[PDB]
Amino acid sequence: PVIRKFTKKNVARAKKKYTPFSKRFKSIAAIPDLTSLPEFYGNSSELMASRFENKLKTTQKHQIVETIFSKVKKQLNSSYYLPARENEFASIYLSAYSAIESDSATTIYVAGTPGVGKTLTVREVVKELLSSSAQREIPDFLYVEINGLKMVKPTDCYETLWNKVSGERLTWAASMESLEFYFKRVPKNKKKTIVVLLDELDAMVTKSQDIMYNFFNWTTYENAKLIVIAVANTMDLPERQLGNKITSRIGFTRIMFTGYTHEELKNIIDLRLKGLNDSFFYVDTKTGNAILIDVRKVRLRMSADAIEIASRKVASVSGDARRALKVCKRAAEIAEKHYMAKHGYGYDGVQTVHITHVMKALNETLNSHVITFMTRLSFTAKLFIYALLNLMKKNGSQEQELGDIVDEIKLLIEVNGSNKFVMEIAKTLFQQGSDNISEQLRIISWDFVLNQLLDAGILFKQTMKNDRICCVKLNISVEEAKRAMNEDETLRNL
Amino acid sequence: NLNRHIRMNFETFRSLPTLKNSIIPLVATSKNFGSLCTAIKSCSFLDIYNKNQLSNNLTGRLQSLSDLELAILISAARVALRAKDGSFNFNLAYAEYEKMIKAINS
Amino acid sequence: MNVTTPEVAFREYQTNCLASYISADPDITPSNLILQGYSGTGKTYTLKKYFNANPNLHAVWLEPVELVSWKPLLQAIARTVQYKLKTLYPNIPTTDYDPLQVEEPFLLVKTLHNIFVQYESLQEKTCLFLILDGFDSLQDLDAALFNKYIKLNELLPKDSKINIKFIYTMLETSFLQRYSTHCIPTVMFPRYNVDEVSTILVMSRCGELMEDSCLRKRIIEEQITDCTDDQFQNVAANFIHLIVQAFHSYTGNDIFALNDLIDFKWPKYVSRITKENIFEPLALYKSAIKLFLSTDDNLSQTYDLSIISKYLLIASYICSYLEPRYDASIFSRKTRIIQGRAAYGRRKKKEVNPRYLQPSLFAIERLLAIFQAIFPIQGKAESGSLSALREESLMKANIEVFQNLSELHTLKLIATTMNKNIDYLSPKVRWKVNVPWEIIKEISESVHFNISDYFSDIHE
DNA sequence: AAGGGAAAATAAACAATACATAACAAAACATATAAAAACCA
Ligand SMILES: Nc1ncnc2c1ncn2[C@@H]1O[C@H](COP(=O)(O)OP(=O)(O)OP(O)(O)=S)[C@@H](O)[C@H]1O
Ligand SMILES: Nc1ncnc2c1ncn2[C@@H]1O[C@H](COP(=O)(O)OP(=O)(O)OP(O)(O)=S)[C@@H](O)[C@H]1O
Ligand SMILES: [Mg+2]
Ligand SMILES: [Mg+2]
Repeated sequence: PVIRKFTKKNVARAKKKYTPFSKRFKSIAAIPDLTSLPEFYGNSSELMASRFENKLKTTQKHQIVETIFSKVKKQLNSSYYLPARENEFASIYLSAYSAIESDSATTIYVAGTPGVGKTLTVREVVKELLSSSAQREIPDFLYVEINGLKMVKPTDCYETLWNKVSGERLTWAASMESLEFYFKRVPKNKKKTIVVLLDELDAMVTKSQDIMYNFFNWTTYENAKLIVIAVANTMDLPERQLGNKITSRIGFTRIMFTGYTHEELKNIIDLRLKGLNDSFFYVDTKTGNAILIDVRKVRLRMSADAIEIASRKVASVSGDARRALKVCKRAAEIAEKHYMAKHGYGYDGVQTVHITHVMKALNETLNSHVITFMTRLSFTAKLFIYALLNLMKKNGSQEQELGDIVDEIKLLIEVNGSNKFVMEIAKTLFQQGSDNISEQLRIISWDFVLNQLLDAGILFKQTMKNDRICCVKLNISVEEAKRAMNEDETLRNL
Repeated sequence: NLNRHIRMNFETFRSLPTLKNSIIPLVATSKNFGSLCTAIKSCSFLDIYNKNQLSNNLTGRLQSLSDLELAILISAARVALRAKDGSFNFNLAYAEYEKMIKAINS
Repeated sequence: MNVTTPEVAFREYQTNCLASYISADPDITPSNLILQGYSGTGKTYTLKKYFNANPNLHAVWLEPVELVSWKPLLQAIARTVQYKLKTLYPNIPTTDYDPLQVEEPFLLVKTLHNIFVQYESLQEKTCLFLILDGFDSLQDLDAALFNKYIKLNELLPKDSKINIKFIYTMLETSFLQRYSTHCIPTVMFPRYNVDEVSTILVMSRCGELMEDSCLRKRIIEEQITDCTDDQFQNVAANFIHLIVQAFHSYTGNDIFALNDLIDFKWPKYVSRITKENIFEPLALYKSAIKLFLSTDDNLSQTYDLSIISKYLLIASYICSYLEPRYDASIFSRKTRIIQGRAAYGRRKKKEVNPRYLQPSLFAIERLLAIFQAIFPIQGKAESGSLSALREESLMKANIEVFQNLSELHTLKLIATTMNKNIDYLSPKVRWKVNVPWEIIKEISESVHFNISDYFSDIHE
């Protein structure tokens, strides 16, 4: 053939049609009743989604030990009736019950900081009104999860929504014309109400904001039976992206979920422990396996002030329910490994999770490690920081020339030549120990420890090929660098 | 001598994979057990190894220069010290070169 | 081990380490190895001489200097690995994967995973050495590419029968110090001595200086047929010791600059030998003295510019190194009808000599003012009062002055400030000359213009 | 011919602007393949 200027030998193209839905029935009066039609609304798709359960199955299982603390960690998982979002349940459920019962269309906007129960309680709204629809007090509907961070492209939401509505695989430019003809032209007698959840709406609108307009404008149509529950993080995402006249035309509700208080965290943690706290297990003393009601009848209480200080500390910072369920899951496995080490069960009178297990689980996520990292570096790496801290108090310029650091390291071994530690190390730091190596310009492992501190994130270095005039910041603080160097014995005396 | 080379690693690098690359040709380049028992007593290879690793860094390149290459490097280092920005040309560093060779021959 | 160490001349430490890291057993070989040295330091010599003395361990030689981007470097790895293994194991049935199909660093890993699983019927663990010879000489190189080749060993299967091993060759030691914390073994190739360059250059080139026809032809044709090979070898060896001892201070510890100064000066050294010159070496050096004093590594007027293009670089060189403040004191000549004071000139000399410094920017109208200040008299007066009024003896800027100023800009003899699509026709665009002093001095002596007097009064 | 004295020059501190390049965007230039669409047959 022709000689190609470059090759693309890894193109894999999807079998997706190009013609939209507005061109396959030739008339609005020739559109059939779409609810009594086989390939719409997912009436045959329940075979392929259940195919992949058989791939991760294997037949070997040899008596895995399920101890006392393994049952508590299973019950504090986020995947395992919700107490502290009651007015927010009653706002989303009331707005969606009215629009389904009246064959109307609306949009519900819900925002908040991460982890506050909003993806959970929207799914609990639509599960309540699936059960209300299955009892035939509202008509049947179809429910679509759209997650913006579960998409490769932002434009894949058009493909996935129209695939769930119609069972047809089209491209995205053909899917939005298929959906737009579906919502404004197809009559209300032929359609079914659709409750789509646009989850994590921040991620879809970062580049071109053409995607948030379409889902909200489709709900203003008369013939459309579409309820967009749009859950995002910030409250001003509609008004910044769309504008003021567009967000007033749509007329959507606007809910914000405040992060939970410390008393609400206690009624989440202790709600997921009602079946196990203050309860009796059957533990055999030779394997360690516990069984809820050779064997002792042990029992399990968790301390209420341990849940208190796990709630007071988490809710004061962010207030999310994930960080409190995994600070009590982390405390439950700290208590397990000491139970596992005392009796030595391994893997195949009363147990408790103290205040000291929860504090240990909570301190390790709040401590920094840049103190502990820098006290245990080399003498060479600590001499690099100690020379950099002297330069930031001769000038305070907070980005030092790298050749000013080298001359400071040489001056600091110059002046402290009476020191007992510096006399014996300056032979092993300029000639590297023995003779036959000349006295040199950089200290031994200068390229090692400069790259060790850049890789660790402690140190920032600009991009210059002149290795002497290049500039060097810190990235941690001047205080916690000085705190780590006033601990080391040999540097604080010199 | 082997515990002396461990102590230099602890003060400078403090990484056992760096000492691990030093011991590997101390063992592989030993012909018999009489030389392999001797070479870890003396550790005379680790001085030869550490000399190599650092033999063309910036001191080992300066010691591998001829006389004109050293004279131009000095001449550009005197113009870079008088300049406020540490900068120089080929014209500035040959001007300092030729007035240096005049003052030697004078 | 079970390996053979060759005898390379001045690399006896480097070959013992090279035999220490490279072996046939894949358990005792590192998956990365750098051979760092500068140019001409003999590190592809002893890398090649090590693999020739060890034929039963396998190598793939790639040059990353003729591959220019990262994507042809991945494709050549996939091409030459499977082409090596087809010659190496012809009895294995294989299906050829297109090396042009890799377009990612992962698609190399997937292709190498597919190539290596079909040699799984081999009897023992085998290592293939992938020699990236000049990895730093890749033109589009960045900091994040060498740590993409360090980690390929961890993505390829651990219990394969073919374990690819990377041997890198690199130059400049600022590239190497970016990867110091990876602790991967490195063998350094330092620069040679003056005595190591001379011994290497005399064992490399005395063979070719005999089989050269110029020494071959002359000795039979000059009718001095009284010589042996041991004089033939000693006359060429003493030339090499004499071509180093003259030009070592110019070249340094190079090998490739010495190899050029030999063969540029060996046809000129042969043609000055006769009967008294083969036997005595001191007599031949004084009869060939004029080719051991000047290197001559170079190949009417410097430019064929127009006569007004030639005065318009001169005026460009004046505007860009003289200051605008002092121009009225130097160039003004005309009598004053109206009272006024001329410019006084520079009061004291500056000891910077601005011709050493980078040229400064000027405007287009100052150039055309100094152009007609220095341009010679056109339309000379023919002693006629009828002719003297009409003459306009001083030259205005016609269509040719701007055409030659624009041609002087396309030839990169006048520069501007660098913006993409500069407009000539704008107030903001300034101009500067970029020719050295040694060119504008050759230009000024052609038109008999004394440009040195304009710069003698400033410092010289 | 002397001389006054204003133009010109020098210097130094400071402010305002230009410049070189980094980072990127976007249009021209280029290829690939499944679906439409002609189109013989
Ligand atoms: N009120 C609650 N009652 C019980 N469990 C809760 C409650 N709120 C959150 N959880 C648990 O914590 C998890 C947090 O999920 P959500 O908070 O709904 O996610 P989220 O609000 O979308 O946070 P994002 O995705 O970062 S915006 C849920 O899956 C539950 O397991
Ligand atoms: N020790 C040596 N003994 C004999 N010949 C040598 C020796 N070292 C170098 N040479 C020769 O001198 C030349 C040096 O070339 P190379 O070894 O290819 O240089 P290099 O180390 O690869 O540097 P670059 O990066 O390729 S320019 C070749 O012609 C070698 O044959
Ligand atoms: Mg969520
Ligand atoms: Mg080479």
